[PDB]
Amino acid sequence: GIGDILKNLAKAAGKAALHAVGESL
Repeated sequence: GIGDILKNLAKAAGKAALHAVGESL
């Protein structure tokens, strides 16, 4: 479903953002 995909993308984006922050150190 389109809605399901959108929700998944949002969650995936958050995890990716966090990983970048850690690697920043």
